[PDB]
Amino acid sequence: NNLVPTVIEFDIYSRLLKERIVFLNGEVNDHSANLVIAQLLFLESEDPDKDIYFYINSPGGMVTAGMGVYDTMQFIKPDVSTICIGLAASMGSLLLAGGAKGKRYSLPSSQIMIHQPLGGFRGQASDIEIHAKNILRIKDRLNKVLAHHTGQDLETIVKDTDRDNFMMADEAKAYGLIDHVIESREAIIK
Amino acid sequence: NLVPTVIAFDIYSRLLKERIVFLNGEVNDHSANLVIAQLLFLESEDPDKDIYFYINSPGGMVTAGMGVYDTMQFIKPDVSTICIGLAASMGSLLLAGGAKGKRYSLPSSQIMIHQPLGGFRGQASDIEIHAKNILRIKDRLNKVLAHHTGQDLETIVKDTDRDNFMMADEAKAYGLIDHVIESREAIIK
Amino acid sequence: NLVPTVIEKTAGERAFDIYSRLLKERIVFLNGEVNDHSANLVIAQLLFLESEDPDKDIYFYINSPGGMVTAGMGVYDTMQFIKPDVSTICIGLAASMGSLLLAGGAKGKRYSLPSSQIMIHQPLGGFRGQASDIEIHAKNILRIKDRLNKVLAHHTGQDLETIVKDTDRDNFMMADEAKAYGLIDHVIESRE
Amino acid sequence: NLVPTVIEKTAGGERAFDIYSRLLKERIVFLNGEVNDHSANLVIAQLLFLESEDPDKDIYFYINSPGGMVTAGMGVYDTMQFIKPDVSTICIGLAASMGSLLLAGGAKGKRYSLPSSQIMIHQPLGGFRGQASDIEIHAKNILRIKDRLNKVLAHHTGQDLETIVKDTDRDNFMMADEAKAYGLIDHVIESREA
Amino acid sequence: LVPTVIEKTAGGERAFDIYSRLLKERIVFLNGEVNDHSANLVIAQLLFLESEDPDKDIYFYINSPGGMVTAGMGVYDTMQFIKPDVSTICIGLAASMGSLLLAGGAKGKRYSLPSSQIMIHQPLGGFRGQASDIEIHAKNILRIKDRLNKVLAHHTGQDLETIVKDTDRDNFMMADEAKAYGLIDHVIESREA
Amino acid sequence: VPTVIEFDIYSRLLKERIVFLNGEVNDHSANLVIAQLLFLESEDPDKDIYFYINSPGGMVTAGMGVYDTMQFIKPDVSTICIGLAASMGSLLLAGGAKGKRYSLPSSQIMIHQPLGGFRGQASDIEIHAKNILRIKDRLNKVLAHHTGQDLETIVKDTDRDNFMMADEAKAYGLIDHVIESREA
Amino acid sequence: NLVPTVAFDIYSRLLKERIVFLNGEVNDHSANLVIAQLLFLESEDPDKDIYFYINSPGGMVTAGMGVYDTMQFIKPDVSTICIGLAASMGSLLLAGGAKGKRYSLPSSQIMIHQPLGGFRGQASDIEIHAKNILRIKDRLNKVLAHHTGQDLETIVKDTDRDNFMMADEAKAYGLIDHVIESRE
Amino acid sequence: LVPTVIEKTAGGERAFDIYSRLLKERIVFLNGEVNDHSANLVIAQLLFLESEDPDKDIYFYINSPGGMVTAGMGVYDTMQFIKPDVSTICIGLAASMGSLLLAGGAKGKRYSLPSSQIMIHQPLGGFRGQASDIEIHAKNILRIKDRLNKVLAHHTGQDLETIVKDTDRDNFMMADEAKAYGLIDHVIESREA
Amino acid sequence: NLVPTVIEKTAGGERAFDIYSRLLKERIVFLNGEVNDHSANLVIAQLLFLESEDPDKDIYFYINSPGGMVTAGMGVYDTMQFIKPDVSTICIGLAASMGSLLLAGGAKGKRYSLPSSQIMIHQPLGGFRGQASDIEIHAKNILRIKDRLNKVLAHHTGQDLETIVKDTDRDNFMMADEAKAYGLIDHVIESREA
Amino acid sequence: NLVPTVIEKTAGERAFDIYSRLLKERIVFLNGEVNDHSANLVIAQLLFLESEDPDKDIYFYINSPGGMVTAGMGVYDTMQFIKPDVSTICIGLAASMGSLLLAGGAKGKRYSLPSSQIMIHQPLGGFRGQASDIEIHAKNILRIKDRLNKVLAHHTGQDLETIVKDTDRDNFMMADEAKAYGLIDHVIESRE
Repeated sequence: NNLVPTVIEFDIYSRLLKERIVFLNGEVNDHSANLVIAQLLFLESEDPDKDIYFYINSPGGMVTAGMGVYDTMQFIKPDVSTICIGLAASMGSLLLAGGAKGKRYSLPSSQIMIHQPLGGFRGQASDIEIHAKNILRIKDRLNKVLAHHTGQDLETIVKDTDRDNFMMADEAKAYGLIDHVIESREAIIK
Repeated sequence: NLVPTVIAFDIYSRLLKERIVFLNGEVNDHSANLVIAQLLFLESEDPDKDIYFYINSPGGMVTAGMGVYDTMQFIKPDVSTICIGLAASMGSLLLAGGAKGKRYSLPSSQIMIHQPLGGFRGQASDIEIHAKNILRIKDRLNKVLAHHTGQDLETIVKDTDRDNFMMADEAKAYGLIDHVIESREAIIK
Repeated sequence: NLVPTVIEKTAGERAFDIYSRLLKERIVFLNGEVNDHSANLVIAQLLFLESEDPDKDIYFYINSPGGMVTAGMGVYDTMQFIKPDVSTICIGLAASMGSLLLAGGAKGKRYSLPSSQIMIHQPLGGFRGQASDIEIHAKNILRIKDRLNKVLAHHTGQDLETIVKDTDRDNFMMADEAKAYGLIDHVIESRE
Repeated sequence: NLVPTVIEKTAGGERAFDIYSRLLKERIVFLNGEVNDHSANLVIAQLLFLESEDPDKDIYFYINSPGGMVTAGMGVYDTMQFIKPDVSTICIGLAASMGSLLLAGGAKGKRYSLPSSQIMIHQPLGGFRGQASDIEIHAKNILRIKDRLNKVLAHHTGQDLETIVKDTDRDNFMMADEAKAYGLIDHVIESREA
Repeated sequence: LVPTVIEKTAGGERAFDIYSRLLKERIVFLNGEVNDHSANLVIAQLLFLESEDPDKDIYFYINSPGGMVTAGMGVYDTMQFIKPDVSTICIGLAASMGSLLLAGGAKGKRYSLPSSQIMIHQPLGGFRGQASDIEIHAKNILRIKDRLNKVLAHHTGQDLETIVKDTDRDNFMMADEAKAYGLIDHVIESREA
Repeated sequence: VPTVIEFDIYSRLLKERIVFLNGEVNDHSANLVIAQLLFLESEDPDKDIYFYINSPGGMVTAGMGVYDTMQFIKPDVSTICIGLAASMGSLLLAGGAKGKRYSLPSSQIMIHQPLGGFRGQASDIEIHAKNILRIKDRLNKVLAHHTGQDLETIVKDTDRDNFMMADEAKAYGLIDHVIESREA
Repeated sequence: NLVPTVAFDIYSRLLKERIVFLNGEVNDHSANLVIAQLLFLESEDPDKDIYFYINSPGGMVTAGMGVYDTMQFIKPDVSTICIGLAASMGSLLLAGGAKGKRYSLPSSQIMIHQPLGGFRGQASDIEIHAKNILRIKDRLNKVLAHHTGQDLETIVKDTDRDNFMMADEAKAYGLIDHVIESRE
Repeated sequence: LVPTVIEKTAGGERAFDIYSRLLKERIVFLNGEVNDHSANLVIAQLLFLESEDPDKDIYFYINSPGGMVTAGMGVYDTMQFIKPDVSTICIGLAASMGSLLLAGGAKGKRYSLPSSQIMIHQPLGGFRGQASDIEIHAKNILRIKDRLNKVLAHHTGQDLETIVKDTDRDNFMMADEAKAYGLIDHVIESREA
Repeated sequence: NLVPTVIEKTAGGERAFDIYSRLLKERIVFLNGEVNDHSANLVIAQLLFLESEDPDKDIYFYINSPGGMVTAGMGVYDTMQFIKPDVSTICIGLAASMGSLLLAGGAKGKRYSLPSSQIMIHQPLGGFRGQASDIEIHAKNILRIKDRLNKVLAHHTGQDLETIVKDTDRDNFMMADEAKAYGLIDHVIESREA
Repeated sequence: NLVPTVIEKTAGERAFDIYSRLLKERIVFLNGEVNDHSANLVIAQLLFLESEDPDKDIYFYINSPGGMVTAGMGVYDTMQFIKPDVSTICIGLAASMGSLLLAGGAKGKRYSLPSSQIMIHQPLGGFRGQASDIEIHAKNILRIKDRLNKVLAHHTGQDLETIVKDTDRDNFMMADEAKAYGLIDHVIESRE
């Protein structure tokens, strides 16, 4: 049943954080993004050379909040290895893709989905225009980010994200969003 | 709630016999279409007599309203317009769009002009499509007001960037109307 | 209970509701809130009655708390524009735009029944947005405020400043007090 | 193409001749339910209509009302005093607050109640929220109204003012005989034949 | 939707709603709740019928759970006031004020169809506020209760004591029971009996 | 939740390598199971983990994360159904350690095809249909692998809701054993 | 997903290393909490820098100006770091950090605009409130000009409508002093 | 979530919420609306601090739009009652009852930071019921209005007449203006000035 | 593992020591806001607790309340009279209805108000809907309560009964000095030092 | 305001809320509505206090309008089942199931404070469905009605018929009246 259980001398998430495991789970918003960031900054101050394991199951959500996690992943000293444990959709896929070169995983049955930004505004034509312009920049920037981490040319990322584009894990490996798909801990690496 | 009855006509139908049509309240598909139909009827009854289109509207839907504007231009009759309260947004465009020399207001009317309002949510590609579209609509509304007012296009853009309220006398000075009328007996005309 | 009907025998039959029937006697009512619908329906009756007879008085019975200033000011202007004198008669309340309409009736022909309540006030408004737009709408309502005070000054004979002072807060008046102020001409208790 | 008869109009504009229209021919007018701007204005229109039809024939104003808006109701009271015809009032269920005012406002000696009616008098009710300045403005105003309505009831009942004040401080329910004794009505009536 | 019937007034021709057509035979319905709207409509019909002819019987068909006491007592008092005898007929339910109206019809002319439900009870009310005002309203509802019991006693022929006891809680009666009790005079099953 | 300060009841039972999925499968309930499994792994990578299930299913992606973690980690994850295992709940029960998929006698087990829903342009409708069909295919294939049954059988047998009692779920290969008492 | 322990909760641990977050809306609650933290850090050591991490779409001006003032009042330099969004009062607080110590991550969105407000009532009172918000609009513009080095008339022009800047644009404009891609 | 701070009571060790930690330095906050909950919490802190030491200054930080007059007047009266001087500091907004609280701090020890908004007004209220009861409540709010004006006059040094005029409608002041008016004694920008 | 200090507990069971807990050490108890079963029972528990800690030391019961449920509140009143310790009462904002009853219920000579407090007395409020029988039952009951609360206020204020009845018929607001003159409190107090 | 805490100094520190602290003095409260949650929590305290000491009295303070009869009757039975005497003390209201609980305290050890209100009544219920099921639930509540009347008869000493007559409608009693009826044993005003 549903609440965080506890351990001897800590909730479970606190116990796993001790092994440098961080979870993004569910929607990306100011609350969820800030918490991952507090956690990355904290692990970095505990040991700036040890790898961090960022486990992702998210449908995405707010771009400004998520791009904070993304930026923080790149900025801090440790490598941030990503692993998709369910869904990595939208901002969630971007964060997966954004993990350290060579160190992005997915479990076999996970789902990866990539798309263009959703937004929305209501008001004067002048302000609508302001807001549309801005979303078009962010669209370009996020495609540039995916082109960098994937290996794809920009125009390929653009065409492939015009609509929701869903991928299985192997397809996600093949496309460059992740590096390995892993199935058993004892198995050999690839 | 209750429209008075006269002779067997409802009061609006009886005034329609004197070629008077009202826009009252919001512009929407219902209220626009009722004006359009009355205008087509009045033309049908006599394509040469003037039609008197009394406006008291805060505006509303642009597509609905431009149908009325076009219908006023399309029909043979001259459509005199008369502000009896408020002519804002699509309201002021319809008022300004009446026949050369035959756009009136009563003294106490408020007239307000502005740029279009809109709203879209979805993908960035579609936001771009809708934004381009409302910008075209903004520019054309502006040209429509420059035409009827005799103001420069830059001047209209600038004076519609934010809500711009005018009293009757100011709306005349600006070219939105031709005359402020206080009394039926008094001149000119 | 809803408005009844009168049958008129013709050369068959004709039906009118009571208000339609009174309109034939040149009686027009404003009852309840002033909005686009109510104001416009008064305006139509007024234009109708002018068309039927440009020279005979109209009797415009008022029981209203006021409402929307632009709608009300159409009625006020229509009242001055048309040829007939519009005599005004307060039959319960005339507050806010209701008291402006009462006051704008024809000279000498502004009436209240004895127990009516008459109230005058400055306008009410509301806007939310950018400080730029707030300023625009604040300027506007202040210009409206001034115009309505000028209307009342004109019909009452009071100095504009007196109007300003006396409408700064709600100012309730009895009929005799409204007469003394110049908001109406006569308090009437009985038809003879 | 004669006008259809119905028991009751669904809408004000309906081109049909209803029971109320039928009885308005007999100079009968109803106030039924709450006094509000709608109900009060309908009474007024019908009273002015009846007066135009015949200024020297009685009008029968049948009242079943819990009261409501004092300004709306005082337009009815006023109109009843202003028109030439006598306005007889009859309570047929409830005459409370502005309802009882209207009933006691009838023509001298022509104020009636059916035997089982409830008549209640009281002081006015109001409500205001805002600044203290404005609260004082509204309180002063309701006090003048209270006093004016008390003077009206004193006038028509023959009670002196200080009795009306005392007896309206709280809701005061009266049976028909009591209302007659108090001077709110003139006659309690049980059948047409007596 | 209410059906229409067209009659040749000669004239030539007038439409009636089905209800106005039946009004021509001096039939009047109370159907549903007693409230200011329903009560007044009935009282208007009664006054109208009396103006049409003050001596002919009126047939007042009742199917009502009751409702407001002041509204319904207007109806009761108008029944007694007008010249015509008001026959009452229960055609489904006559409960609370409904049953008071049924029982107040003209002596010897109170009917029910055989399957109707007649129920009598004490009044319901309620009030909130100061203790002083609670008292005023309580005293008033006790006066109402007593007057209604006295009316039922008068029309049933029961003692006031018996009415009081039998109305303390909801008391449901079949038509034949109501007749025995004095709330109606006949149960009728068929027009030609 | 019964409560000593310095364990709750679940914490104590976690100390016996007992984990629960109780109620709907969603991002919250799936993730907490994943966290517990990974913790249990770090504490002893050979001792069995007892995964009690009582669930109508829920979000596929969340649950298929739990499925995958169950396969990935060292120790055997034994599954025990303790009331209901429907939809994603039966998938998780059927995914337990071979030889170690259990049910109490009275449980209900249900398998079906995936539910979803979508609103939008035809193009997007097509995209989403195309994807749920792949997911359908993939879950049938998982059921097929874990029960021994032919893909074909699974496809016919999950077309509409298929309810099984414990004995039927064993016979079908969604569980390995029905257990009634401790002493067996 | 709730706040992990490390005994502290993770924010409290970061507070001990002189790190403060404003995350989400500025209102009385969130602003006061920042004020309390700043006062506490100053008390602990009045000479050490404080690191104020911001991700906010702004909110209540008066609550926000309390934070601004406190940042200027206390002895420590308050370095500001935008870590997702800094809009309206957000950008004001970012821009109000210590000279030379205002940062953003590379992908942050920074947005400046005039104040939002509103009022309903008597004309006299609409006027009072309108004049009030015009003072607040002028004060904020003066504050932005002071910290950015722009002329007041430039600030006024550029905040008439929402003005979204990328982190490099924000730096050239003077709302921050550095964009930091990496180090610690 | 409220951050925690751990201090070595020696002891050995106790956790404080950030607010209880600042309470150790005799700092107390009113943040948001004045209501029974917020007022009472403040009054508890004040009484607590006075028990800890009756001579040391207390630092009462205010960021409030006001709210209930009875609740806030408890706070005011407790400020004046207790032995310690209650320094007041405006840290965003002090409106309505907020500004009364700010102005009632110890003489010479009322502060604002430079960007705060101080607003003074007359009381708000409302009531519905009988005319008699409307009168009672009106008289009572006029007494309240007068007493609050007299308090502001006392602490500002303004005439009662001036207070009355300047509170008739919302009156917004910048910090430096409030100081000039007598509602605070100093505007402070920096700790070391 | 010492107990954390907070300003205020988020929940009843929170293992933290708050400002109210701190002051309860000093024998201070608050009634803040509405009198209901929750708030009244908390006062009672704290009074019984304080009495168990020391039956011969004063308790300081600080009151800011608009009143509320009379039965809940009369349990507080009773408990205050039943326990051995003197219960001093202090008004710190509002003492209205059951709130003023509790304040005037304090120990002889130990009833206080801060200077700006509002004290209001009135008659009880109730409400019932149902059969006339049951309405009469509830009305009779509220009348007995009205009379009992009037006798309590007579006792503690020294006013005779007929004065309490007269002065509570409608809401009666009193400033602190007035409440002291009326005998609802003993002392108005402006600062600790006087 | 929420329940405060007491710190107990140990050999470090321990925290109790006030109710936990009073439970140590064998005081249990029923406050507000009787439902599954409230009744059960009383039952647990009662079983707890028996386990701590099977021989020392418990003090069960009652301020309740009643509520759910099945939940309440668990508390009543638990009261009789356990070894300790459960003394009952009415501290505001004891109505309906609240008055049953008060009345079921141990012989001689049923108390009210002087201003308490005690009310007794027949049960309330409600069902909608088929006439068959209506009948089943009507039979049931009548059997419940009878059982509760028998409980009150037993603890009061009144004849069952008197209980029946006196609960047919709500019957409000003052403390002295409740004592005279046998619903409690003593009205207490002061501890000595």
